[PDB]
Amino acid sequence: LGTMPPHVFAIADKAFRDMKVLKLSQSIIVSGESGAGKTENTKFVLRYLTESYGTGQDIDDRIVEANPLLEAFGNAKTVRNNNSSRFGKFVEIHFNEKSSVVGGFVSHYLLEKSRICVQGKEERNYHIFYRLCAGASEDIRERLHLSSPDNFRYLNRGCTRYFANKETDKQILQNRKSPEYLKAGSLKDPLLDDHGDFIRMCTAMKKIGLDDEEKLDLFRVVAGVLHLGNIDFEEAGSTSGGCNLKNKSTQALEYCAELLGLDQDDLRVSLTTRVMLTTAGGAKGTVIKVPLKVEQANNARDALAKTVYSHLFDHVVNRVNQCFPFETSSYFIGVLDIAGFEYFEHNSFEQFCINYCNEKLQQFFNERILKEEQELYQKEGLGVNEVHYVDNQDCIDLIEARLVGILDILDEENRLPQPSDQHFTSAVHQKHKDHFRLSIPRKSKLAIHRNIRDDEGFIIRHFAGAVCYETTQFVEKNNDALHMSLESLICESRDKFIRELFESSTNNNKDTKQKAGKLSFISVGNKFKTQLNLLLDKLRSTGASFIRCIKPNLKMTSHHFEGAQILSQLQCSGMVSVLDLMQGGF
Amino acid sequence: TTALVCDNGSGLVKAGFAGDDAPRAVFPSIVGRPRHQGVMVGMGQKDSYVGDEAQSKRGILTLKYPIEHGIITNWDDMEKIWHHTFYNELRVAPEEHPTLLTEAPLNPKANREKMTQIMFETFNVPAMYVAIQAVLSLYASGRTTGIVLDSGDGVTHNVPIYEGYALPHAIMRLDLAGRDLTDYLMKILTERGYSFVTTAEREIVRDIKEKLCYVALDFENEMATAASSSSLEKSYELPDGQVITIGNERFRCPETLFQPSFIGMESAGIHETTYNSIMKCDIDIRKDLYANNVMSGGTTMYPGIADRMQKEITALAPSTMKIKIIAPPERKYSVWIGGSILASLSTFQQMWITKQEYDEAGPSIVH
Amino acid sequence: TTALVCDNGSGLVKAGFAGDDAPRAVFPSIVGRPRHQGVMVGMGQKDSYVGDEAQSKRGILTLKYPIEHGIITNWDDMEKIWHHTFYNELRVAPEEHPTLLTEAPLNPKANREKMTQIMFETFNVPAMYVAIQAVLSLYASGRTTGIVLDSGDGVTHNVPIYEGYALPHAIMRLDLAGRDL
Ligand SMILES: Nc1ncnc2c1ncn2[C@@H]1O[C@H](COP(=O)(O)OP(=O)(O)O)[C@@H](O)[C@H]1O
Ligand SMILES: [Mg+2]
Ligand SMILES: [Mg+2]
Repeated sequence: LGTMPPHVFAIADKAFRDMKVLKLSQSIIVSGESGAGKTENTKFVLRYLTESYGTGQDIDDRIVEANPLLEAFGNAKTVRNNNSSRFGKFVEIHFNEKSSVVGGFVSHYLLEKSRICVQGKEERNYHIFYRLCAGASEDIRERLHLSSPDNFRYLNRGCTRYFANKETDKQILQNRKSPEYLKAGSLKDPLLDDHGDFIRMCTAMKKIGLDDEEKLDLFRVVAGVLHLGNIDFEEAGSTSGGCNLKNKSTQALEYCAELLGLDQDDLRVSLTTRVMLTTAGGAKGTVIKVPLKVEQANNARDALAKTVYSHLFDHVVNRVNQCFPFETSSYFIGVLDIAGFEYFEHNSFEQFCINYCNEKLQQFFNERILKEEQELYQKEGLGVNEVHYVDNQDCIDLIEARLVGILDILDEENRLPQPSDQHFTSAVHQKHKDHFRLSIPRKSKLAIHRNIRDDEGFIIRHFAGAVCYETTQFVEKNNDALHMSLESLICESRDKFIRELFESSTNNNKDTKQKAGKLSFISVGNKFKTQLNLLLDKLRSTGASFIRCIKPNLKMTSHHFEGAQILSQLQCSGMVSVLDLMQGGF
Repeated sequence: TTALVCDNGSGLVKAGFAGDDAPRAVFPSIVGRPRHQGVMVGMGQKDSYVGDEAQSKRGILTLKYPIEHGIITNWDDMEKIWHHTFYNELRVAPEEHPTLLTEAPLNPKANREKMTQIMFETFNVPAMYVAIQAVLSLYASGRTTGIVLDSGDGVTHNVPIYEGYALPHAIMRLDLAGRDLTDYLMKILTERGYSFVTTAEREIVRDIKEKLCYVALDFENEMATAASSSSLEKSYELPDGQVITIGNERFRCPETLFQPSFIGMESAGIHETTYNSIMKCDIDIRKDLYANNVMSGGTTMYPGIADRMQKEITALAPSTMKIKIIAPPERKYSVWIGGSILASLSTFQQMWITKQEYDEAGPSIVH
Repeated sequence: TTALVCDNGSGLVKAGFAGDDAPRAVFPSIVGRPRHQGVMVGMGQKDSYVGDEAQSKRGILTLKYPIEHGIITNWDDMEKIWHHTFYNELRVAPEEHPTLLTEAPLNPKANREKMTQIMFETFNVPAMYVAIQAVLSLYASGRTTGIVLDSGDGVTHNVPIYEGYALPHAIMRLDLAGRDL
């Protein structure tokens, strides 16, 4: 107090003495818009704690080096800035009762799985697929059955351009360039280079534990997700079956069964059928097969592709967690890195999950930054009287509320026969009582909301502003239903590496009459609500400290301060109301 | 909390909680008193053996199916089916589950009134709803339009539903399938020198109704190929050790479903009752009833239907028009997986009759 | 800013902004209530579908044309035409458009006042004018004299105009076409 001029390391010294005073674990929460230095200033904090207080970790360097590695897996390109993270990582650096540093643990929350399937128009997919089709050699790309992006179903939407420097561009062979690359070349950035970042990815792979042959089995999983997506389905049955495959998807199904290691015939009668049995319902029975619809074959292929990327990302972080494992514990310092209110001009389902997480973080900030601090001004000698905060708990119990909330109408649409995005949009305003937090696009005076018809989207007024969400493919995005015949095939793959992507608690023993067949539909919107309220119990149960990083301009240029661009990041992050409760009588 | 879908078949009463997987209990529904003198005198023997114990005890009981053409044999045996099923199979608590029972589209009142009232007073369920078996097969089928065929022993039905309203003036009930297919199979099996006169012995016929029967390519031409006997005659072995080799009758029994002159009723076969129900629907809508022709139940499980049914209807239905028949696997449990989809969906959980509503109205105002 | 030309068709209501090319909305005009029992789980279906969606639901609704014998049926269905068209077809803003409505020369009052008045109070219109459909065909033909035929389902009319005066002693209205055809 009073001997530290404002700096990031004046915050890191303060959230280590509360471990020694009141002896409660402290979570560093870095807020701010995307691409603002919340990951780079975090690496400075991890170097400060292991010098000034903590007696070091195993090795510093791996945590720093492997962070851009996991940003190949999680970063994409958004409208706001080129390098944006599509995952909310949560670092857990553990200590013990004495306060010795015992090791770390890196996880992930809010993984944008939807991005794998649909890439918009000016967005990318994940940044690892553009580093694999750009950086992989010609005695490597023919072996993994790779080609330019226009050949893959999961890369025929969005941007197919590579981020590559002028010298780099000519050093990537012409066969790896798409029609958009022929039309308008590489994407230009001074720090993002896809072929350079493939070298700084694979060098960092051998720094966390991987063998160079073991990186090739990781490349077979990424290429197997690309050659799974290419299966194109069709209709079937003289007296009605449900689904078949297309003729050109026979060569694509063989290269997919060659990369994954699961058989083609056993996958062709699993992407097309719903296997069920009559043995359970009686004393004897049989196991029949009931064909799925054509859209449910494509949505099951997409759920199977999102299931493999889910466990590959969790298997990679377990390899990294194994390169600095913890020991005995009690104190710990967490470091959150997630994007605040990243809304655009076309908003969908994933921007509503970001804004829903922001309404919970702002309700957290009203009871951890304003309530506790002004209780301490009201007890530490001065005795200061209360100033009340401006509540938003009613907006949260519109989004996630049981039976009358928005996800409780979205998840009820997918279980219905013939789901519709227009029927779900009209059911949201039919169930809603028309209160100020939500209204139809026709009730907004803005010109940008004029073009949206009342059954094609809805406007939620959030604490940081009013955001309109289009309902095109909203119901489709919430489906992720993994069929039981596909679970006893991708988990139980013939190839050992693929099989070892799965382990406890995900894998577990089962026996007859357990007593039902769950989780069926699963639900994306309640997958994120289950892991968000589970991370909320870890934020409300632990201490915290708040650092907010504001960009000086949106081009990332030195010595340039813009009074319109800096102001919008102060107005879309909770500033004015929090600096009105704090003023009070002193 | 979770509701219970219980389908009142005549088979094959089906029971399982609301979704997301196969019925928990399926059983042959029969009650049988012991019709012999059991001179061993333990004693300890049940007054009524229910199914399945009454399908082990064939020949020492006199089997009585609970419903006879959709009407109860008496509610003393019906209630006993239910009680036996709920308590010593499922092991469900009556106060814990809202229930769902099923009926037939044109079934005579007051069989749904008296039922709803007795199940509320006897088992004391906190809510109840009764769905017709055809409507539940729409939800299982997953289409928004079409004519639904619920064909079970002993009553079949033909209900047209359009996007997703019901047409009152085109609903057809045929009493042709399925107990008359059992009796006709029993009537043409005497021709091969063996007989099955008792209640228990009718079950042996029921097992041959499942496995051995086939359906013609076209009747007149299957009758032609019938003069060649090798492919026609297949030899089954029966649980009493006897081998029966049946020929013409192998395709003759399912063929009954077209032109029921064999049964002697004046009404036409499923072929023509389908056409006459389609041309009793409104002129504009008929175009999209074609290609949403959906079969269901267990008595539609003979091999040559529905592609016989398809080829015959397509000849009588308008030219150019596409007649696609819908007969997926699972149809014996279609109704039940339908019911599961219904009772799991909000908001229509709140279209069940609740205990407060029942207490006020009693056996009045069902619909 | 820009004015909006909405022709209160007898048929066949037509709508599109002023200048240059063709209308942006053509639809049969019908409002239709559901004429059968709704067995489905459902249950968001409209109690009143307007066109074009009420022509995608033939045989399961009871179609009611909103303008009969050139007179509005009731302003309940007529307003619903307007509201449906403006909001989910044209996508127009309430106070941004000066509007133009159409009429027939011998059509009884108070049908044009009550329309004009209700439309000003309901949609909050900044400026309005109501032209007879025959007068609009003068501009379309590009002549300054002649006898004009606005013939729609179910009222035709016959107005002679002379450079560029109207003749009160020669205006004829026939209930001869087109719903009677
Ligand atoms: N493979 C089969 N071939 C022909 N008939 C069958 C077959 N399996 C079952 N059945 C008949 O179907 C009936 C069961 O039909 P079901 O769908 O249970 O009707 P409900 O549901 O109305 O009771 C049985 O009586 C049996 O005779
Ligand atoms: Mg039935
Ligand atoms: Mg006219």
